[PDB]
Amino acid sequence: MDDQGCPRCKTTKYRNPSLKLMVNVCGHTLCESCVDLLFVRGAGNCPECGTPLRKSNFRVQLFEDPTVDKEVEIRKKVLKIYNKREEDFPSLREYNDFLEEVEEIVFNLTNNVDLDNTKKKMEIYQKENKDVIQKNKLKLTREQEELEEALEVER
Amino acid sequence: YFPYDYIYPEQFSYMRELKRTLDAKGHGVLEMPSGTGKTVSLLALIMAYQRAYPLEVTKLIYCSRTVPEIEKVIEELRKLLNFYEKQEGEKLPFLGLALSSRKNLCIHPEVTPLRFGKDVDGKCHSLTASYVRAQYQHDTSLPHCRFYEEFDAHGREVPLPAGIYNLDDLKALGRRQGWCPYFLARYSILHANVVVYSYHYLLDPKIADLVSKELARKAVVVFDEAHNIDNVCIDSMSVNLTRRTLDRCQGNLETLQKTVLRIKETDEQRLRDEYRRLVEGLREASAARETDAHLANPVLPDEVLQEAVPGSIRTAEHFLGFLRRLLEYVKWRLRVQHVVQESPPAFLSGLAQRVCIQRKPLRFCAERLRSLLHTLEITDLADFSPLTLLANFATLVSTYAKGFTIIIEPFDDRTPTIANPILHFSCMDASLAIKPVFERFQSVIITSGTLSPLDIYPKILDFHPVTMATFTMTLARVCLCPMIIGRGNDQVAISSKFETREDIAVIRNYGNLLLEMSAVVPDGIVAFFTSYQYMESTVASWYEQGILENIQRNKLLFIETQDGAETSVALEKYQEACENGRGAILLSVARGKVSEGIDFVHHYGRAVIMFGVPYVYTQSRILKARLEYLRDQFQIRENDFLTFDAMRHAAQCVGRAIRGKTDYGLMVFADKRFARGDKRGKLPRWIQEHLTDANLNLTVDEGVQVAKYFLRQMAQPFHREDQLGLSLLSLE
Ligand code: SF4
Ligand SMILES: [Zn+2]
Ligand SMILES: [Zn+2]
Repeated sequence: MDDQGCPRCKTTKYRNPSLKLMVNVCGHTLCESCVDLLFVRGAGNCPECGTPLRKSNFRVQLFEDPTVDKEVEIRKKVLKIYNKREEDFPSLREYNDFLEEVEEIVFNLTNNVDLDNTKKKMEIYQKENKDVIQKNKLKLTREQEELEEALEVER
Repeated sequence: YFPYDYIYPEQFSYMRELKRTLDAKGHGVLEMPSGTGKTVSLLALIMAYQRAYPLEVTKLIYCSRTVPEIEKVIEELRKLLNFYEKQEGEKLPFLGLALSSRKNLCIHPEVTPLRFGKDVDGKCHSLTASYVRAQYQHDTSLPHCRFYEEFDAHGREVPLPAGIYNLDDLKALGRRQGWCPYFLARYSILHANVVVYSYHYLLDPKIADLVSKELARKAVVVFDEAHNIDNVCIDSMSVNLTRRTLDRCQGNLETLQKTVLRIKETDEQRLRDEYRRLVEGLREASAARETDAHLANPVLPDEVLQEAVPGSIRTAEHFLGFLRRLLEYVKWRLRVQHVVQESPPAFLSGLAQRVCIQRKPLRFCAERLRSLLHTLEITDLADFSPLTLLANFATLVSTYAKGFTIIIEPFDDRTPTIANPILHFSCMDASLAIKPVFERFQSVIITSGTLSPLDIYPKILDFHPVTMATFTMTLARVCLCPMIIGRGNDQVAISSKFETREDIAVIRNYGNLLLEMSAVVPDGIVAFFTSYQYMESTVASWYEQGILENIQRNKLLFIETQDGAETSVALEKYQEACENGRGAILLSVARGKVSEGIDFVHHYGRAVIMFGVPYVYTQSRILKARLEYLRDQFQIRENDFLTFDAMRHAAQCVGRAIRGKTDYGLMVFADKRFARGDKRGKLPRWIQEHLTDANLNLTVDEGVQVAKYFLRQMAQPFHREDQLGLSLLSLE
């Protein structure tokens, strides 16, 4: 808890056990005390480098979710651009051999590997694909049809 | 022919039932009460079959439910082997394998006398196939497990052992020339004409190996005391987790991190060399003995568990994948234990959204966790046992959460308080643990005496064309004497299904009748109550009025405790007082620990007292989910299921004081609820031979006079009575 450090106030974790902690996008953990203390002094800048914080991209929580910094970054990188790859690959693969590369590339991405610039070129490659969201719309339509069919049986 | 016990007749009825099973080829149900020789007459017909030269493939695996009864089955099967071994002249060989694992294991004095079974067998296997497989030979580390190496020698060789052995026969042979129960057990499973063990090994979709070949329509399985199968098929595959076990699972996980961290580059390359062999290979040599210890086949009603170790590409990469299964589980478990919640899709869909992985690595993570330490193997099961409970819980989710449910009872609800939270994850349809058993073998025959209401039997949803009861023709009916006391038109207060200490009329009636029976029963009295709550309120109420104090004058008091350590020492003091001095009295619970299988007879306890209907607490949410799912299959049977479970435990506490015929036991059902229900889901041989006479609407005063008939007429059968057959089946 107190071993990860604290940006500005530095004196907050020792005052309240049930503290509301928040996260950002670059990969840091700032409590609710550092949110208001930094806004009245500056804005939304990273205490280590330079990450702008304009929109309300903070996830408020009081259950102390970011326990280990290594396991919280791999959960955000997959549900961003790697979650959409769960549909394109099965349309061309044929055996469980390429799925090990997805699980491996996300393990080394946290341990500082130069291969981070390689995956950024694929995101800018094609500009017309969409999908993903179109697949979630069909599941919601079929769910409403089942609820309407179950309501007719009760009637 | 097996000359031993007198002819009723009884083997003529059991002979016809064993002929229709091979023709119909299906599951059969046979009623065998404790008042009829279900061991001498059964084993006399079974060896006639073992000699079936015609019947190409013929097996028997026979089970039982307790470690003494195993030995009982053994000895009885010994003698019927004896006599028509003598009679038929030239003897053909035999084997009956009592296969007792853990508690009957080790001959090394360093290992043996530590009390529990599992942990000490972990020390044994850590020594054998974890230190002496890794440190493959040395001088101190590779411990003197010398007769495993003697098994190596005679497993290269071919001996032929003699016959069916006791449990202690194999330890005495351990000393002489019999080797390890496990490994000789393996070599003797290679060919065994009869293996006797507990049915809990087969009815458990986890470490069950089925101990059979690839044939799915052969062999013969015979169960024993399989009346209480509705809970075994559910409690076996049931898994749970507490905060104490979760705290130890996280503490021992940090030790594994320091093991891989201190590995340089030379030793690290050797770990990745075995990863390629496990993928291209599928018949690893480590699948011969370590599979039985760890989670063998959790998907028993499907196929075997053998994949290409998914979810792992490196050694350190698998640690982070397993660490996310522990850091996220503790965040999802503590947040749902704040309030009550019961929703199967809440834990299945909630875990997939948080942990963004697939259902393939989470399904095989239990087998990969065991194979991870096999490469280093410098560890032992003592540090791996807390990690197994977490991997076992995750296995029941990726392929079993689509038909189960989650019961959350955190704030005072038949569970410990906030100091030790616990979650529940059991089954409903008790058929997943018995369907692979019926499919792997040909025909399975269950033998239960207390299982008489067959109308509720299709609860398992399995066919049973072989249906037959048992009456046992007996001349003198002085064998048993069922009595029902329910006061009637005098006080009508004798039942207490939802009352604690609000009244004193029912408690006073239980003490007045028990005080009078303690002076007329010639031996011990084995009484039973409803639950632990009503039992403590009845004994505490006798201290004020002065009822329990008078009982201490005659017989000695014995009340079942809570801890398992003080329960074993309490039963030994009861058996010593009833045999040496005056027979004492037992004041326990119908579902406690002296009701599973004590086999107490005349010199231990020949009187049975039932204080009310032994019902169950249906208000709890751990049992309501098991009954709510029944409404989807049987709507009108929502109440008959509770009557079956109440009368099954009542007959189980009765069908124990008698075993042969000359035991002469007594049972009392002191409750007014036994009015019309005594002519439906009860023993068929009790209605025509006992319950026919007017003896159901009795009271405390009338119950003593009726009890005097069984205690006085019993003095007449002394020289000779029903002696028919003359050791030749009456030429029938
Ligand atoms: S193998 Fe046989 S001897 Fe060696 S530990 Fe297990 S029991 Fe003790
Ligand atoms: Zn702060
Ligand atoms: Zn930064």
